[PDB]
Amino acid sequence: KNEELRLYHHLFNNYDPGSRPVREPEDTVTISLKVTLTNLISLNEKEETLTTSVWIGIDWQDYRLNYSKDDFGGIETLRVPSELVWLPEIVLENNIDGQFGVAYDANVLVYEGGSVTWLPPAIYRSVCAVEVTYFPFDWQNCSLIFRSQTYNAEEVEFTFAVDNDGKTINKIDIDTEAYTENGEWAIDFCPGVIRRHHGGATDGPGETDVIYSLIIRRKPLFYVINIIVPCVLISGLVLLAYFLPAQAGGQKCTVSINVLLAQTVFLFLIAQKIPE
Amino acid sequence: SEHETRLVAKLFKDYSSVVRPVEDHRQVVEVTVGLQLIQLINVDEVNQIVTTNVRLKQQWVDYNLKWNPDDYGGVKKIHIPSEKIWRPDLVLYNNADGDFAIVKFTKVLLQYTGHITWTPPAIFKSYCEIIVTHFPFDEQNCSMKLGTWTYDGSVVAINPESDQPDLSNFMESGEWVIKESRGWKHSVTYSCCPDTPYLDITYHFVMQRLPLYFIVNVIIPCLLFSFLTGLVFYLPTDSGEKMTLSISVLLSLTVFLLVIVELIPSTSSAVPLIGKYMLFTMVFV
Amino acid sequence: SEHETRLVAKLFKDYSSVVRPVEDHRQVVEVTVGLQLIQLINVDEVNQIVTTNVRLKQQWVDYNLKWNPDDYGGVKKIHIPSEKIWRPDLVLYNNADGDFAIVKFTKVLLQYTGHITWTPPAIFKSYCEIIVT
Amino acid sequence: QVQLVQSGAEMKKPGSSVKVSCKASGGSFGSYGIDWVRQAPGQGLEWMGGIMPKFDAPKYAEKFQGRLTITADRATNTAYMELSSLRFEDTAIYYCARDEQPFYDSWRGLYWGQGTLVTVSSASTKGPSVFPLAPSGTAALGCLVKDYFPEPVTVSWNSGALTSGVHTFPAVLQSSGLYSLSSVVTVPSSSLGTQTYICNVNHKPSNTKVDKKVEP
Amino acid sequence: VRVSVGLILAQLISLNEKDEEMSTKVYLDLEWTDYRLSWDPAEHDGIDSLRITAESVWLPDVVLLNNNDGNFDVALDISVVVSSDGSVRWQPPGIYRSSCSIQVTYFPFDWQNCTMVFSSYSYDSSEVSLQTGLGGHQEIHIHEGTFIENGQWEIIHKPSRLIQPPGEGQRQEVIFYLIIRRKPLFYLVNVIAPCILITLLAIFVFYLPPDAGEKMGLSIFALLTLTVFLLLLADKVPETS
Amino acid sequence: DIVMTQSPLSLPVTPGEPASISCRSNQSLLHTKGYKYLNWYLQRPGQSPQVLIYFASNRAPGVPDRFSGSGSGTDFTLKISRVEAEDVGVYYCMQGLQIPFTFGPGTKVDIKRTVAAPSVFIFPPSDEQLKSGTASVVCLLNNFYPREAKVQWKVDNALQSGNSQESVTEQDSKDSTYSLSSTLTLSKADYEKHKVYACEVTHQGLSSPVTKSFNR
Ligand SMILES: *[C@@H]1O[C@H](CO)[C@@H](O[C@@H]2O[C@H](CO)[C@@H](O[C@@H]3O[C@H](CO[C@H]4O[C@H](CO)[C@@H](O)[C@H](O)[C@@H]4O)[C@@H](O)[C@H](O[C@H]4O[C@H](CO)[C@@H](O)[C@H](O)[C@@H]4O)[C@@H]3O)[C@H](O)[C@H]2NC(C)=O)[C@H](O)[C@H]1NC(C)=O
Ligand SMILES: *[C@@H]1O[C@H](CO)[C@@H](O[C@@H]2O[C@H](CO)[C@@H](O[C@@H]3O[C@H](CO)[C@@H](O)[C@H](O)[C@@H]3O)[C@H](O)[C@H]2NC(C)=O)[C@H](O)[C@H]1NC(C)=O
Ligand SMILES: *[C@@H]1O[C@H](CO)[C@@H](O)[C@H](O)[C@H]1NC(C)=O
Ligand SMILES: *[C@@H]1O[C@H](CO)[C@@H](O)[C@H](O)[C@H]1NC(C)=O
Repeated sequence: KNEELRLYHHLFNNYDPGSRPVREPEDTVTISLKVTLTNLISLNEKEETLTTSVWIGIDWQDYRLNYSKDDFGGIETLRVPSELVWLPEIVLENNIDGQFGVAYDANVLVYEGGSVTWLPPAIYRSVCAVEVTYFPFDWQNCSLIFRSQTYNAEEVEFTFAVDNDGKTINKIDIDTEAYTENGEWAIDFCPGVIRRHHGGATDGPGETDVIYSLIIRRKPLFYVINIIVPCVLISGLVLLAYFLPAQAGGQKCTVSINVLLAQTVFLFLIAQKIPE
Repeated sequence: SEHETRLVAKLFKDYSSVVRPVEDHRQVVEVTVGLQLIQLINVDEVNQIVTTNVRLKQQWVDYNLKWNPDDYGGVKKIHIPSEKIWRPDLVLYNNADGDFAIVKFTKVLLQYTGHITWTPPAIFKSYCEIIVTHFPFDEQNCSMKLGTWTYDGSVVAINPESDQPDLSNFMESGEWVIKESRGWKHSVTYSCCPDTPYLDITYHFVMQRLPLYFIVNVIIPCLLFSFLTGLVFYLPTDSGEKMTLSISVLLSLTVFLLVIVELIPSTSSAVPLIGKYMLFTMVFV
Repeated sequence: SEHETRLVAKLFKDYSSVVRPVEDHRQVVEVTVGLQLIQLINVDEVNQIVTTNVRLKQQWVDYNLKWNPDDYGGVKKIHIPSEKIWRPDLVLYNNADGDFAIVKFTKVLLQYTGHITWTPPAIFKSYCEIIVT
Repeated sequence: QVQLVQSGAEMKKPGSSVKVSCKASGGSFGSYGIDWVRQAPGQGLEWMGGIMPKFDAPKYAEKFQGRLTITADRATNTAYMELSSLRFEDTAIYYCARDEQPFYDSWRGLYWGQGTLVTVSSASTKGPSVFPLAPSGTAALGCLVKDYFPEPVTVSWNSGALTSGVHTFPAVLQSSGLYSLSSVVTVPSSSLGTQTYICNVNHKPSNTKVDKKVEP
Repeated sequence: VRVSVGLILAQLISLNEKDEEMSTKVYLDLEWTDYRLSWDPAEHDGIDSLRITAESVWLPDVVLLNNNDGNFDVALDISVVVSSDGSVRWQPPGIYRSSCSIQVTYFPFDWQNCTMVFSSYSYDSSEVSLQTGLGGHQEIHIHEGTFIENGQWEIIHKPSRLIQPPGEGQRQEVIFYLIIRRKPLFYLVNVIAPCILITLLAIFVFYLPPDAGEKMGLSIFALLTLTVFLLLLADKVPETS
Repeated sequence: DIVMTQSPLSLPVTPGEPASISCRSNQSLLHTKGYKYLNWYLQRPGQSPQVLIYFASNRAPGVPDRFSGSGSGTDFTLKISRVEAEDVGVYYCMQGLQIPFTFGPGTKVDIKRTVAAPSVFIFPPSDEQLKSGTASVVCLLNNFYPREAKVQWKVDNALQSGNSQESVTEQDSKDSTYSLSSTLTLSKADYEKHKVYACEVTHQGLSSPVTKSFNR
C-alpha cells in the first residue's frame, strides 16, 4: 500500500471544496500572496495591452487538510489536483481580453499542519493606458490588480509573502539569473500595495485587492536610429535652400517641396507605430 | 477486445490518478524525457519568442498498471486514454505566451510490465534572448527548459532519453539552419531544502539565419542608392538637375524605408548590421 | 464549514435548474438587471461594432433555495456555482459578432432569504449605427 | 515473473579485467536501482557499489575505488559492472540486485540475479591425482582428490551404482591455487572382504576418466 | 484492423506563402469493420443500419500529421453509419491547415506540391493497417457541382498513395497530394506590365535631348516608381531564403 | 564504516514453533524523516539472496506473512511466526543509511534434532603417498550435530598452526547431521621429524574430548 493513497483517502473522503476553511462563518481566511514575473512579452500601444508571463505564489491554512508525518510514514508533502481543494479564486480584475484565471491549473502542495501551497503559472493581458505625451522617450505605469472574484474582505483577505530572511515581499519577484529583459522595455520599479475600500457601514461589506505597479521605461534606440535621426536630417535639408541661387537652375523650390514630400512619407511611416 | 475489455475493467476498477504510481511512497518515479523537434515555425526577434512544433516523448513505469498476458489471451501491450492515468506535469518554464503544459492528451502505450510511453504533441512558444547584432547574418542559441512543476527530484526524477534532440522527422526550414543541438540535465538544491533537489532538462538549439532574402530585398537596393549618391558629383552644374538627382535619390531611399520597416524586425536590444548600413547610406545621401 | 456542506446538500437534494424558481407556476419571476460599464475597449466605425467590458448584475429570488440560519450555525449567505441553479437567459439582442449570452459562469451570492446575486463578467460586442457625417 | 539473468562464469588472471552483465526480463528497469554484491567462499555478503537518485552517479566502497565501474542502461534493461586490476582475494560469486522503482537514498534489491563465479588464479588447468585412504564396528574409506584445476569434479562410487553414504565435500582452495576434495563412505567392517569398493573421478574440462583401485 | 482512408475536397480555401500553410475544407471518408457492432436485421424488425454518435464507438485516431496550426483532429465528430455486418462508415468534416514547403523559385508563375499526411497517431502498423479508399480510384474526390473553385489556384493532379514504413512503432501513412498551379493574372496586371512600361521609359530616356534638362528627372522618378512597386511586392512574396 | 553484528551465530529450529533473529548497529540508523534503514536478506543454500524485510518493518512483495520485523534506532529484530522447512539458510541484516553499506556477519539456521555424538574415523598417510613428495593426514567426523566443532592437530603436545584445513558438508535433508574432514599439509621433511599425529574432537555434550591415534 502506498501511504500517499491512504493519506489522500483520510483527508478527502469527507471534504467539501466549496466551503471555506473556517470553523465559523464570520472568521476570515488569510491568503499569503506572491507574484513572480518570468517574462514581459510586449506592451501593445494600439490595443493598450500588457502581456506578461507570471506565476502566483498562493499560501493559506486549511484545518481540514491537517495531518502528521509520523502517522503517515513520514510524508511531509502531498500533491493533489487543485480542483479537489478549496481555492480563493484569485483573478486579474484589469484583464483586457476577458481571461481572468490562471493558464495552467497546477497541483496544490498540501504540507503537514494544514498548510496548502498553490503555484500556478499564468499569461495575463492587462489594461495599461499608454501615456503618449513623450513617446518614444516615455515611461509607463502598468497595473496588475488581483482580487478574489467570489469572496469579500471579511471572507477572504490578503497578506504579502515573506522570504527566508523574514522581510515582507511587497513587490514583484524577479529571478535575476533566469530573467531576460524585454527588447523594448526595462522594468525599473514594481511596488505592491494591499488596498481596502467600501469598508464603511454605509458602504456595507468591505472589499480588498492587491495592486502591483510595473514602472517600465522604453528604450528608444529603434525609433532613434530608424525614424528620428533621418527625419531630423531631412528637416534640416530645407535650410540648404537658402544657399541655392534664385534662378532656373537653382532648384530652391525643388529642395523645399521634396523635403515636404519626404516628411509626408515619414508621417505615413509614423502613423503605423504611434498610439491612436 | 474482450480480453482487453476485461483487462481495462480490472486495471481501472480502483485506480487513482492523484498519487504517484509507486509501490512505496519512498520510491522515486523515473521519467525518461525525449524531445523530438518536428518543425521550426517561427523566430520572433521583436518579442524574443521561438515557436516550434515538438513531440515530447515521456516514459515511466506505473506499478499498478501491471498484468500477466497469460491471464488475458496474450495481450502484452494496449493503448488507453492519457487523462485516466497519473502523468508527470512537465512544464515549459520559459513559455512566453503559449501553453505551459501539455494540452493535447493523446493515448499512452501501456506494456504489461507497467511501462508507459506517452508522446503528445505540443506547440512550444518559448522566450529566448534574440541578439540582433549580426542580423541578417545572426546566430541564435534558443533553449527550452522542461521540468516537473509541482514535483521535486526526490519524488520524481527526470532524465533525457538521449544526449541530443531527435531531428529525424525535422522539416527543412527556409530561414534557419540548426547547426547544433544538445540536451543537458541540471539539478539545483537550496540550503533551505537540502533533501529536495529541483531538476530540469534544458534543450538548446544553435540556429544560423539564411540571409539571401534580406540580401536580395534590402542590401542590393541600398547598394544601388549608395552608388547613385556619388554620381551627382559627375553631373555638371549647368545641367540644372543636380538637386533633382540628389533629392530624388533621397526620396527613393525614404520610400524604401517603408519596405525596410515592413521586412526587418523592430527592436531596441541593439542596432542591427542592416540598420547600421541603412543609417550609413542615409548619412551618405 | 460542515454547516455549509449540510445546507448545500439539503438544498440540492431535489432541486431542478430547468424550472423557473417560483412557488406557483403562474407566478412571474422578477429579475433586476443592472449594467456596470468597466471599459470602452474600442469602437469599430467600419463594421459598426462597439466592444465594451461590462458586469451584468442580475438579482432574483429562488423560492426553493431558502433556509433558517439558526438551523445551520448562523449561516446567512453562501456562494454557489451558477451552473447548478436556474438563471435568466439574458441575451445581447443587438450583438454584432461576439457572445450572445453569458459564457463566464461565475459563482452566485445566495442569501438565506433566497435572494440570488449574480455579477458575471462579459465582453459585449454590439451593433451601433455609426453616423460619420 | 521478473527475471534477472547475469553473464556466464569467467576465468581470469591477476591484473586483468572482468565485465559482468545483469540482464532483466519481465519488467522495466531504469538508470538507478542497481547494486552489486559479492560473496567470497566461506565469507559473508559485501556491498561493492551502486547508483541511487540522491547522487545521480555511482558510489563505490573504499576497497573498490579506482577499480570498479558500475553502469545501468535503461534502454536495454540491463546493468554492468567492470572490475579492473583483479587480485586473488577478488574470487567470489558476484550478484546484481535491482528494483524497478528506485528508493531515493537507499536500496532494497527485490530482484536478484543468479550469480556469476569469477575465479582469479594464475594456475593452469591440471587433472586430479587420486590417492587411496585405506581404513585403519564400522569402517569408513574414501579417495582423496588433490591438485586439480579448474572446477568442478564429480566423484561417484561403483560407476554410480552406490549413492547411499556418498559425501561430496566442498572443494577447498590451497595457497598454491589448486583445489582439493575428499569423497568418503561408511560401510560395515565385514563388507570389506565380500564387496569391492571403487571410486570414479571425472573432470569435465579435461575429459579425464580415472579409476583408482582401492584395497586395504 | 483494416481502415480505408479517403478524402473529399470541399474547398481549397487558400495557400499562405508567408506562413507556408495550405488551408482546406474536407470531408474524410473512413471505413472499418467492428465485429462487436454486428446484428441480424431479421431479429430487430429489419433494421439494416444505425446512425450512432462518433464518441460512442471506437474510432481510429487518424489525424493530419503535417498540420501547421497544431490542430490534429476533425472539426466535428458527427455520427458514424454502422451496417448490420459490423462495417462502420464515418465521414467527419475537417478544416485543416497543413504545412507546405513553397517552391519560391518561379513565383508567381509557379506550381506547388502541398500534401496532407494522414495516419494513426497511436496505433502501430501491427494494430491498425491503412489502405487507400476507393469505390482503383486513388484520388481526392471532387464533386464538380458543389466544389468551390479557387480563384488563384488550379488543381492539376490529386492522387493518393499509401506509404509503408521504412524497412516496433512502425506506422503507415496515407498521403493525399494536391499539385496546384497559380493563376498569375493579378501579378501580370499589377507588377509585370507597369515594370515593362517603366523599362520602356528608361529606354526612351536616351532619346531625350540633353539641352532639355529632363533626363535625370525622368530616370530617377522611374526608379522611385520601381521602389513603390517593391513596396507593393513586400506584402505578397514569400519570406524564405 | 558502521559495524553491524547479529546474534545468535547459529540458531537450531523445529518447524511449527516461532523463531527470532536480532541485529545491532554501532550507530543509530534513524533517518531524519522518521524511518530506520535496515533490511534483512535470506540466502538459501545454493540460491541467490532474497530480501525479506526492508526498512526494518515493511514486508516486501512476494514474502510470506510469517516474516515480520521491528526495531529501534540501534537494535532490530526479525521474527518468524512458524518456521517452515523452506526457511533454512543464512540471514543477513544490512543498513542502507550510510555509504559504504554493510551487511552483518550472518546468522545460520538449521533444523534441530536429537544430539548425536560424532563418529570419528582417521586415515594415516600411505607409504606410497610419501613417494610423490607430499603427505596428508585426514581425520573424519561423521554424522554429528551441532555444526560447532573444533579440531586441532597436536604432535607430542605441540600445537600446530597454518598447516591445517577444514571442510564441512551442508545439512543433509534426510539424516539431518553434519560431516567433517580435517586435512594436514606437511612437507616430507617435516613428516620424518615427528612420529605420532592425532586430532582432537570436542563437543560440550561429551564428558571429555575423544582423541584417536594410530601406530607408526
Ligand atoms: C545555448 O544555451 C545552452 C543553455 O542555455 C548552453 O548549454 C550549456 O552547455 C554547456 C556545454 O557546452 C553545459 O556545460 C556542461 O554541463 C554538464 C552538466 O552539468 C550539470 O551537471 C553537473 C553535475 O553532473 C552540475 O555540477 C552542473 O551544475 C550541471 O547541473 C557538465 O557535465 C559539463 O562538464 C564539462 O565541462 C566542465 C567544465 O569545463 C569539465 O570539467 C567537464 O569535464 C566537462 O568537459 C559542462 O559543464 C552547460 O551546463 C549548458 N547550460 C545549460 C543551461 O544547459 C549552450 O552551450 C548554449 N550554446 C551556445 C551558446 O553555443
Ligand atoms: C502608478 O499607479 C498607481 C495606481 O494609480 C499609483 O498609486 C496610487 O497613487 C495615488 C496618488 O496619485 C493614490 O491616491 C491617494 O490615496 C490616498 C489614500 O489615503 C489619498 O489620501 C490621496 O489623496 C490620494 O488620493 C493611490 O492610493 C495609489 N494607489 C495605490 C497605492 O495602489 C502610483 O502612484 C502610480 N505611480 C507613479 C505615477 O509613479
Ligand atoms: C494538526 O494536528 C496536529 C495533531 O493533533 C496538531 O498538533 C496541529 O496543531 C494540527 N494543525 C492544525 C492546523 O490545527
Ligand atoms: C563503528 O565502527 C567503527 C568502530 O571503531 C568506527 O569507524 C565507527 O565510527 C563506529 N561508529 C561510531 C563510533 O559512530
